[PDB]
Amino acid sequence: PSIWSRIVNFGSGWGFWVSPSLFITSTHVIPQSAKEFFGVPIKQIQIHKSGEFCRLRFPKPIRTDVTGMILEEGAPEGTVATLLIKRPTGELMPLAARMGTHATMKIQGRTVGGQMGMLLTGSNAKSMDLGTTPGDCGCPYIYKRGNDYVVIGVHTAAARGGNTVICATQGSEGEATLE
Amino acid sequence: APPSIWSRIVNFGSGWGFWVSPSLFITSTHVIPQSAKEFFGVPIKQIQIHKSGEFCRLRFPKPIRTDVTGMILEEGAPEGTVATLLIKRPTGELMPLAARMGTHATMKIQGRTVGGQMGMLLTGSNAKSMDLGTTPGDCGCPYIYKRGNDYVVIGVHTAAARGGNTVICATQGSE
Repeated sequence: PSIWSRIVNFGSGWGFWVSPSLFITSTHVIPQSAKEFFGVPIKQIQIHKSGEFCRLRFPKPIRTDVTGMILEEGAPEGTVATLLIKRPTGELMPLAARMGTHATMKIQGRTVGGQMGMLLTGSNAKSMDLGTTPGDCGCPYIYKRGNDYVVIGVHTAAARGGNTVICATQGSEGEATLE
Repeated sequence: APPSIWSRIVNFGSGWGFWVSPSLFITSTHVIPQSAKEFFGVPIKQIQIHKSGEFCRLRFPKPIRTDVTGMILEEGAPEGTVATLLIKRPTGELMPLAARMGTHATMKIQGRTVGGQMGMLLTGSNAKSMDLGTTPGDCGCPYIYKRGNDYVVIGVHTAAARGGNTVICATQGSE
């Protein structure tokens, strides 16, 4: 099956099926108060919210047609990852983005954390087919390792110019404390 | 890309074609049905067929697509322009692929000599990819970009290089 089949509507945004039981999305697109997800009661779902990242594990497999997939935390700096954007009009937009350091961004009255990236379309990211839109939150960032696909996070925010984007990852890594 | 631009893209032979005006139809010479005798119900004798490299222009005697207007056609695009390859798939999906346009050149692809304006896909993946790139049978899809407030077509897809993000856009002229 196609990889785009793993990207489904969820709340006000999108979500990605990493496996028949694992489903990742952005936190600010989840329904604020719901009773069930994909026919499963909320109490029977293992839900982990780490910053803007959100993961859902189900007690029984849901999407039995997809296979397991690698979910790393970010990508090496300089990697040209791909954001897979789905629009409600039916279009599929693979947008390339060079990934940089992890960072926080001041947006609205708050701050949003994740790995920073810059789209390769440059200033042309103001166009609708060359950049992101707030409705694309939850769409996945992936890149190819060998002959396999690796998802590193989901779209959560973009800067005022639209060129710089933020990828929500499983969590930030602090430096160790030895002995 | 409004729904009108997408409606101008139609199936044609081995690939796709683009209605520039109600009477003009551009496509790639690679996807032409060679053993045909009628295009859109019109015999071949009545249609002006002009081939510039892999680019193919068809001028019909009577208007065929009366629902479309006339849009601008450019003999290539300025270097560095970020255009959009509008791919339609038989699954019904729409796939706009961003591509940075470069210089005109000629390559040898699968034993065929193909000339045109070269571009590089900004999709992160190689130009030959089912889920993220182009496939055989995507030829004829147009390259579109917005100059000021006019959507213009610079050419049609005719070839994708193996092992890289390079694509060839057949244009009507070198300038």
